[PDB]
Amino acid sequence: MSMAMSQSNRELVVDFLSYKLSQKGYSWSQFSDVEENRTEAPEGTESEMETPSAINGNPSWHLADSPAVNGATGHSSSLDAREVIPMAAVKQALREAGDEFELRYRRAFSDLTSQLHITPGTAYQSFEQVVNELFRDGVNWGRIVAFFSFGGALCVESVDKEMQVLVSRIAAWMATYLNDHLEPWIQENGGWDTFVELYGNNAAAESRKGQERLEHHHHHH
Repeated sequence: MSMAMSQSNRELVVDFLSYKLSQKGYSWSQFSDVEENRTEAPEGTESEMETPSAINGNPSWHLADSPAVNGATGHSSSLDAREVIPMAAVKQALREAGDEFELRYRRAFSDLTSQLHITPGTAYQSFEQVVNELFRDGVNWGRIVAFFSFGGALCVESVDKEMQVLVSRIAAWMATYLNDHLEPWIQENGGWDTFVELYGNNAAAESRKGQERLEHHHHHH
């Protein structure tokens, strides 16, 4: 029992909005939607300490003689985990999947965005309705990839002109809909791994092709 998927639904909704914003040049870090890490960066945690410059009664003693592990090495080096696999193949998988969605179809994203109109005021209300129709078929794999390019493009629709006041809210909507709706079906129908094997393609750049031509069927037969 060691599952959780903490940076698999949120980190993903933000990796798609940032990747798209890159095509335009904007950056996701430019906004952040947070408070400079920590509570709100109150200038009093690191790079300042709370000691004047001497205060006897503390000549850097703190023991300084631990048994290597535990005390020094432990808690800051021991414990081998590597942070497991947070996604990686899943991220690049959505990247190439976006190119396979902006070639045919045409409609679909134009209708969803038509029933929403992202702007100063909108929220997860209307976005939850249209998105509902998207997964109303049963959370299909093609419905998840299309849902990434739908909320993604909509995000750049506001940040494209320096209007991230609503782009952050867009990432929050896809986050609750990807962990409380697309997650249960993503595991009940295989898992983010199998889906990566479906569309998430590393970069074979071959696909049973890319080799001159060989012989469609012999010219002389």
